[PDB]
Amino acid sequence: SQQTRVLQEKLRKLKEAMLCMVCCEEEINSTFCPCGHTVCCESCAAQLQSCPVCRSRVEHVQHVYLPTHTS
Amino acid sequence: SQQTRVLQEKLRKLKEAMLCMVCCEEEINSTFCPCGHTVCCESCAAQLQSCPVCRSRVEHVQHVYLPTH
Ligand SMILES: [Zn+2]
Ligand SMILES: [Zn+2]
Ligand SMILES: [Zn+2]
Ligand SMILES: [Zn+2]
Repeated sequence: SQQTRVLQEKLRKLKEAMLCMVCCEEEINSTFCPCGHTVCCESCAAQLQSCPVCRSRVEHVQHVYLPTHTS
Repeated sequence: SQQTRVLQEKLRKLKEAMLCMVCCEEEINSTFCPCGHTVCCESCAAQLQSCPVCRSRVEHVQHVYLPTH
């Protein structure tokens, strides 16, 4: 039904919000510290000097284990 | 259809996986450091001296800003 299409779209959008903002291919699993923005996979987060969201200096990257992880 | 019920269940399970594993009421927004388990809201994470997943000592809690919030 049309209701099925609406639910498919909500699911797709939620799952797309879980992917890296830089490569769009791998799941987000890394946090820039101390700002806390958690928007990148480990590879893309590794060479950034400043946060791509708020421009704060990245002192270090903290790996995150999220219950939503499926890759 | 039956597919509408199947999609409703998938959406419910994904939304539940984004909720605090302790209180089941608020969104996950906190990481236990240094282990990295990110399974609690800020109120439950403030009250735990040990990680509820791996039992490692919590040295500090890091707030996380997730695009899904
Ligand atoms: Zn990436
Ligand atoms: Zn930031
Ligand atoms: Zn909680
Ligand atoms: Zn842990």
